[PDB]
Amino acid sequence: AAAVRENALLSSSLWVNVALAGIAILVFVYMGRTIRPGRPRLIWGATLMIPLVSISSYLGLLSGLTVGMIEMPAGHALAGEMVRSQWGRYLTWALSTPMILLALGLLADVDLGSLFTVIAADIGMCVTGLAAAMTTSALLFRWAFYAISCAFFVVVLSALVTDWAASASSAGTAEIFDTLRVLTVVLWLGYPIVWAVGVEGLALVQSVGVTSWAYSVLDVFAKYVFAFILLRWVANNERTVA
Amino acid sequence: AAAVRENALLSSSLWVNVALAGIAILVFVYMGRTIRPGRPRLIWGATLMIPLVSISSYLGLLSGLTVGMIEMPAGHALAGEMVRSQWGRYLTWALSTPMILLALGLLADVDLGSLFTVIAADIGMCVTGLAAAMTTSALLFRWAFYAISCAFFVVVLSALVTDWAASASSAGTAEIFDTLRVLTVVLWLGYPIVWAVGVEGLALVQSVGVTSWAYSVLDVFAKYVFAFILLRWVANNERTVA
Amino acid sequence: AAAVRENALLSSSLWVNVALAGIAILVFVYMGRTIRPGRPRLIWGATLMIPLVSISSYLGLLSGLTVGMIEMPAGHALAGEMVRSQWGRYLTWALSTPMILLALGLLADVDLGSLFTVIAADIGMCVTGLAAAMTTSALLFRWAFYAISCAFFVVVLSALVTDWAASASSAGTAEIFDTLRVLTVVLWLGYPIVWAVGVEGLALVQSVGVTSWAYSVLDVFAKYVFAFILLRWVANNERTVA
Ligand SMILES: *C/C=C(C)/C=C/C=C(C)/C=C/C1=C(C)CCCC1(C)C
Ligand SMILES: *C/C=C(C)/C=C/C=C(C)/C=C/C1=C(C)CCCC1(C)C
Ligand SMILES: *C/C=C(C)/C=C/C=C(C)/C=C/C1=C(C)CCCC1(C)C
Ligand SMILES: CCCCCCCCO[C@@H]1O[C@H](CO)[C@@H](O)[C@H](O)[C@H]1O
Ligand SMILES: CCCCCCCCO[C@@H]1O[C@H](CO)[C@@H](O)[C@H](O)[C@H]1O
Ligand SMILES: CCCCCCCCO[C@@H]1O[C@H](CO)[C@@H](O)[C@H](O)[C@H]1O
Ligand SMILES: [Cl-]
Ligand SMILES: [Cl-]
Ligand SMILES: [Cl-]
Repeated sequence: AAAVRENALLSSSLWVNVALAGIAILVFVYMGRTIRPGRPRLIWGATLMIPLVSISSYLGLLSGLTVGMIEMPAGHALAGEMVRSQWGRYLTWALSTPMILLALGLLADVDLGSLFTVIAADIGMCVTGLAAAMTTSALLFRWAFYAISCAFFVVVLSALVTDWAASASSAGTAEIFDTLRVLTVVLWLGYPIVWAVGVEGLALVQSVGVTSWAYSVLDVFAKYVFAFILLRWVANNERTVA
Repeated sequence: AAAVRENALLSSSLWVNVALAGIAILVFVYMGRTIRPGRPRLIWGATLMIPLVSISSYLGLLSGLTVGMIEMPAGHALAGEMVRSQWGRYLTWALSTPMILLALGLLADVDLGSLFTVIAADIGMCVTGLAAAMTTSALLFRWAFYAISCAFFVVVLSALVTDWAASASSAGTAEIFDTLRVLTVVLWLGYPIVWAVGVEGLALVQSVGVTSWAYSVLDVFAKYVFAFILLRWVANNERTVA
Repeated sequence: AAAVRENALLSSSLWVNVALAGIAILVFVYMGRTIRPGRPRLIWGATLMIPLVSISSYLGLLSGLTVGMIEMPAGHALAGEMVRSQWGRYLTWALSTPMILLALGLLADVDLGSLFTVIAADIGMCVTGLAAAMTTSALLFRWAFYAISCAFFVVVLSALVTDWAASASSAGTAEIFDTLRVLTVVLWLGYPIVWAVGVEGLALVQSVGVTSWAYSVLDVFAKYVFAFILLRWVANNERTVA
């Protein structure tokens, strides 16, 4: 009907990324066999962690381990209903987005003070997003947590468009950093946009299947494709980095 | 009566810090507009994270997300009763007290070996404190976990009064470190004192409202005021740090 | 009978490590009184954290805090039954095995890029192992999570047998690193072997008592004895390290 249909959107959006993460793992391992030790191999190891965390996350959601029903508060578009929350996505973003930040930070050769603060701000972003999805008592707190999460996000992007970009400029990865950083701000902006537009925020799109697929498509560009671009440039520019 | 009264203590002690953390965020952002890039801006970014974690924590407790009832074991002063545990406080101390340690560690220019161990010992302190509050099976374990937590605390203070202080002495922040470190050991000693004296330990003070307010007052000095002192000295001593 | 017997295996395997961890703490503190500041004292502090995390973990399992019943999926050897899962072991490995990696990384003087990736891969190993034990919906996911965990394990061992070993060779701890790294790969291989052979995997050994004792014996060599060897060599080689 539309529950046949809704359950077919959900499972396919999970199984596709279990597949592509696994392939990405296999491709990145293959690519590491051609990379010289040093700062190259160190970026490769951090990058390989991105799809390994990702496949664990989708196995988490698929196995039911990291999914639950959350009752939506009054004034929510779906007030009084139990929607299935893919809260495992927030959990695993917490370990996967620092992996990305570690790769970008190694590439740009950022200072470690900056690295810790960004990864800390990034873990803040992820966790308050989880609080936003888990909050049932009042609609106000759901968006309060959303706004606070955006504040951490703003700290993460600010450090990239300034401090880390400056560091890549004096590390000789200035150009490749520009591309990944353009790619990071555009795709990462998609997630709070999917949150607001979709079932958990405004619920202008009410399918849990659809918003799940939106996240899954974002995961394709922000994890696997992003990672693939990084490694390819690295295997082609091993002097500039080491 | 006294439940009117008890619920008025609890909500005010949460809402006050949601307010002051938010103001502190606004004030620290304002203050960052005058700070030169380098080690100054890096201390500022770490410091700004302190009240952003704090407002998320109080929103967590206020929204009911991170509060539960814990049945107290036999021999507890309130044996057989369900007290409301603000366990969200332990959770968030785990992410906020490393922020403080990061700021103090950047300021003193500590070695990274020391930084990791302290933050690890500090996360140990926080987590076993949570275990102490969550344990229901026996009073012995509650204080066992308490004592172990104090052992991590002792590791954290030892590194500050020696290794990090020595590092600040050869970093030229020797004096400002002295003040913050005096301020840190005094206020941080308050938390295990509030734990023992209040409802969760000995329960010589049995109000959950009151012990919550005690923590909230400690949070005012150990997060916002502490942070405000750091930033002010930094905006006045930007050569010494960079 | 055999539940008298089974509950006697479980409690003794927990209480023995609460005892030996506590003794180990006392012995390592004593040993730190003779260690010179610098890279020596920094390895000592990281090492002391190993048994302090360990005693908290066993107090967690003993107090019932971090133990639950998991219903085993169809096709499991114990399909349809509730076995007691010592999931607290996975939780605490997550904070204790980075402590070990920190000590080995300080000793070998590894690069910080390598340190973060290994500790990240190691936390991945631990967490997906927990997912493996917690998964109830299907036997496939339990071993899927197992295989993914082994992939992180493989990343951790690879970095040790190459990158960190190379770093110890140019740090002068080349020899002591060889011994600890031989000791680490052998003992760490025991844990996924106990997982597969014991109640949670294949259940060729079905006692929860017995598999718990297997883990406890592994904890004796991989935490306390390992740590004791490190400190002894350090107190005897303080020039080579500093
Ligand atoms: C690979 C996964 C990535 C890069 C995920 C990024 C996720 C975010 C940038 C999430 C952002 C959110 C906000 C900024 C507001 C609150 C809701 C969130 C958590 C979706
Ligand atoms: C901003 C929040 C801060 C600085 C919190 C500090 C918390 C502590 C120092 C907690 C200490 C505790 C012990 C030492 C014993 C067990 C109970 C605790 C967790 C309250
Ligand atoms: C002190 C505790 C230590 C060193 C524990 C190490 C644990 C492991 C190496 C666990 C390995 C596992 C796998 C590789 C597969 C999945 C099951 C685990 C988590 C037992
Ligand atoms: C991007 C942030 C804009 C939204 C900020 C908070 C909006 C208040 O909340 C929203 O109000 C609407 C009223 O029916 C509902 O449709 C939504 O489900 C609800 O989340
Ligand atoms: C600062 C640590 C001192 C206390 C150590 C453990 C004390 C044992 O426990 C205490 O015993 C009392 C007996 O009624 C009770 O009032 C307390 O509620 C209980 O926690
Ligand atoms: C080391 C990994 C080898 C096992 C891989 C997955 C094995 C499938 O699973 C196993 O099948 C058996 C059939 O009865 C059962 O005895 C086990 O309990 C079950 O876990
Ligand atoms: Cl993820
Ligand atoms: Cl906090
Ligand atoms: Cl452990």
